[PDB]
Amino acid sequence: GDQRFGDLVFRQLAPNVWQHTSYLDMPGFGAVASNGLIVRDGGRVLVVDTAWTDDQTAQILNWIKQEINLPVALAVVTHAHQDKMGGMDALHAAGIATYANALSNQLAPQEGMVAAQHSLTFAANGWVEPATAPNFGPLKVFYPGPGHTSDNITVGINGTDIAFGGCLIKDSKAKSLGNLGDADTEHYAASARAFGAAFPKASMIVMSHSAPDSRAAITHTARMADKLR
Ligand SMILES: COc1cc(C)cc2oc(=O)cc(CP(=O)(O)O)c12
Ligand SMILES: [Zn+2]
Ligand SMILES: [Zn+2]
Repeated sequence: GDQRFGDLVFRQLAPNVWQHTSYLDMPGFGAVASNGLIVRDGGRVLVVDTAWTDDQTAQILNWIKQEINLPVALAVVTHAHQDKMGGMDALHAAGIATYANALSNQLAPQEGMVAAQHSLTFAANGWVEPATAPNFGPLKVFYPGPGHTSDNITVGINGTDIAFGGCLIKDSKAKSLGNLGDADTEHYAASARAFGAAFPKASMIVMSHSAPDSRAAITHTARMADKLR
């Protein structure tokens, strides 16, 4: 299932969909894995999230060149923290168009991130305003409300059973919601449930820090979040 490629790991989840995994030795927390996605849409490739670093993100592009060998049309990043946005410069060096929540781009400088080139905005119900996500193919971008951070966004893959929760969603056996230092404790539970309701047919839930799981990842994350209120 897992393919080791240098210091990174890649796993095919479905036809046209792979999970990328990178690791950073965070002092006091061990070597933390972070997951994103790679999607083939016809003759082009779409990326969800960078790796932790520019060098690791360049390695993602190298793997894409070896295993898919099609241009990367765009990347979308799911919030302004290092595990999701730390490799923005590598995407720009490669000529890839980059997208993030407008709020992520506003927060990026003070968070130590490089902003994406383009800003997504969202309707009151959470769905991306379509003009701000042009040519996204099967990617369906949804802002579920504040949770892990105020700017966290999520992505479904049309034509598959897959939806991606980023750092908002933890697996069905997770012991806690992890670092809540930037989190919205009042709204987390509703935001997790809003993600599940936005993608009701997704039976494979992908997330930043655990392997793909069933929808019990959503119910368990929300149930743990109920206790924050
Ligand atoms: C940004 O990421 C992290 C940073 C640091 C310094 C420690 C961490 O320790 C963990 O065990 C999990 C993460 C990922 P998270 O902040 O939950 O998105 C992590
Ligand atoms: Zn974060
Ligand atoms: Zn994370």
